[PDB]
Amino acid sequence: VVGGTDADEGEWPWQVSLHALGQGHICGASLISPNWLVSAAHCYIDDRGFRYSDPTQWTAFLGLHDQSQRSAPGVQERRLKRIISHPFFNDFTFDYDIALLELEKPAEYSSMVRPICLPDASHVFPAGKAIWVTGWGHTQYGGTGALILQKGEIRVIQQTTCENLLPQQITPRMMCVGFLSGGVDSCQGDSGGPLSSVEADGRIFQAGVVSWGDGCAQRNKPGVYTRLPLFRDWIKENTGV
Amino acid sequence: QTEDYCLASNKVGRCRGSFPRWYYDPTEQICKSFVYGGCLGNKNNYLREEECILACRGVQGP
Ligand SMILES: N[C@@H](CCC(=O)N[C@@H](CS)C(=O)NCC(=O)O)C(=O)O
Repeated sequence: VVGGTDADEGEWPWQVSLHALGQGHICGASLISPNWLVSAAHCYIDDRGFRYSDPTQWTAFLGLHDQSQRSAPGVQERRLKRIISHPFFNDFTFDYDIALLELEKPAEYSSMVRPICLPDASHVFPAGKAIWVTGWGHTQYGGTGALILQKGEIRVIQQTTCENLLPQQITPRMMCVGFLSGGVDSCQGDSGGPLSSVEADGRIFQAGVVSWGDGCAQRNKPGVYTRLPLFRDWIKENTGV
Repeated sequence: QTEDYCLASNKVGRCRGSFPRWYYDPTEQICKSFVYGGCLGNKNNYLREEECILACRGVQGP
């Protein structure tokens, strides 16, 4: 996260960190039930002689605050049982950039470990609304990750505006969230993490999945996120959640 | 060919994963770490330092 601040301990109990073998943190994910996480499909594609699609290659850290304190009280370590990349995921256009991750063993609910709410297919996160992006990703593009979980407040951008900023590249599956000014945005290491939206009773719903961007926090290049509502049924069909 | 695998400058790309990788820097004849996004990288992109060193051994700017 560029231009964010330190998160308070257990402020985002659905934020998950995914580590690939001998590589450390690669991507974020969100806890959605005792057994399932939502993440980005591009995180789990075989490349350079490593099987990122092989569930055995990953470790998930739930209730993590600081990457240097992975053994702190309440941090839960979990292996993966299966990875479901969306059938329509396109590695050239980044369309349908969403994945489901099955925990080998259920998460134990606590004040640091708690699922995020999922929106119904008909629910709209309205343009202009303030939502949060969280992650251990870079605090500058071409920079370095943060040890302490970062949070940044960004705003939902109209699809037409989004399309015009990034011509021929945005699909109905994608949503621009950020600022035309830049300054606050997700960055490398943030992929697969949830957009958190405070709703009517204060409960937080997942608005999207960190996916891609043209650098980080640049003017007229806001973050591109995978929308959640249109995947509600696909999620249910595959997970029972 | 060494053009692509060794002389190309490192490409982070647009995806926002943090994949620790290695590229060859032909100005210093040394492999250095960078962070790949996950998407549409070029060939100067290696999983391991030793794979980078090996592929690009004896390579100079032309
Ligand atoms: N009391 C329920 C927990 C219900 C729960 O954790 N709700 C979640 C998922 S809808 C939630 O409100 N998370 C978002 C938030 O706390 O704002 C249980 O025993 O499992």
